Amino acid sequence: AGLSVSDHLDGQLARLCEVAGADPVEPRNLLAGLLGPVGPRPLYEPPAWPSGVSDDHTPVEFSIAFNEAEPPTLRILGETLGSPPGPLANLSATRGFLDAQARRAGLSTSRLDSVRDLFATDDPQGDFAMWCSLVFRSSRRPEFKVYLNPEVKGVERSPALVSEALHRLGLGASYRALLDHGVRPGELGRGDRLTFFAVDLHDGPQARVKLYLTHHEAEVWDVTRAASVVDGVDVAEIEEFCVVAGGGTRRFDGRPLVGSYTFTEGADRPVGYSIYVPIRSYVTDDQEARDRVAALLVRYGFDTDGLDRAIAAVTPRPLRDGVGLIAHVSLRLGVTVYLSAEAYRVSPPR
Ligand SMILES: N[C@@H](Cc1c[nH]c2ccccc12)C(=O)O
Repeated sequence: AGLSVSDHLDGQLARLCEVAGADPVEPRNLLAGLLGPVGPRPLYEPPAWPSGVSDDHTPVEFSIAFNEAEPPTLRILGETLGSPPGPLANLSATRGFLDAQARRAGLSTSRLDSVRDLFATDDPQGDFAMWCSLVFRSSRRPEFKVYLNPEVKGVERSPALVSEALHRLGLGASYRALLDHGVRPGELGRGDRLTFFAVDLHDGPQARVKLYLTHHEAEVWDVTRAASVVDGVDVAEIEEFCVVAGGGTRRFDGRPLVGSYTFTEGADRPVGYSIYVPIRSYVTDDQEARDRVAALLVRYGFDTDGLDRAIAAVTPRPLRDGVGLIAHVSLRLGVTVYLSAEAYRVSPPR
């Protein structure tokens, strides 16, 4: 037959697993589950639905996280499209996949369950309600993360939705620090958007949430001021990261900078921060993006062999021949590289 989406993505994952030394059986089984009805869909058919997961609407994005003294972590972000694809049908299918995997792995989901009704709506707003992250490592069983849309009941309701969800979980003080002292003056739900509310599927020993903010048309000065509410972050290091990844850009007026905040029990400041540069918006092509990411990995004492092998695993195409393979690069206070499936489109060089 013609190639399917599964044919393309399953091959990418199999090769990425070898690069990371992760066992491929369970990851490839989980990707097939996550794809649902998209898996068998021919590549020569247009996307089943305009998924926001990736620019070409492939409903999956790969990433490789380089960790100080630990083998790289491979992750898949994506969603399961519904039977007639659509916002509510996609939520049902994605939650169906996750709930089946919770049951299979014997996970407790009481923390996630405790906030379900705050996100639940018959008329979900925006291009998703729930995404899935699958997390793979050498010598660990896969981990599941759930990405909820804070704007699912509309952008206006997002701050109150997040406030009430964090209060229920026994969090809220670090979040209060971010809303009162970490958001650009007069920009909440405007320039500063609540983009993801991310939790482990499995109840951990303590409540933990990763909140992602999108900083529209933002100065690095303002994004690092937002970051400065986090314990022990170096604003200089974040700016250095942004200068290298952005090629000298100070105003990210293309695709926006994104920050994530890790909220934990008993803390009044976030305990973790990541900056996500959408590097595809600030380069001519993937050769230039690869060169910038390699410079960042070298500065951090990482091996560029892992990066080049992960790139080659995803696609053999000349890096000069397009842009957006390297979709994002992020600094965690290690370095994470986000690699596009390009199942539908290779964005041309710019
Ligand atoms: N493709 C979307 C969602 C997304 C995928 N990977 C991401 C990493 C960080 C932030 C957002 C994303 C975007 O670029 O916005």
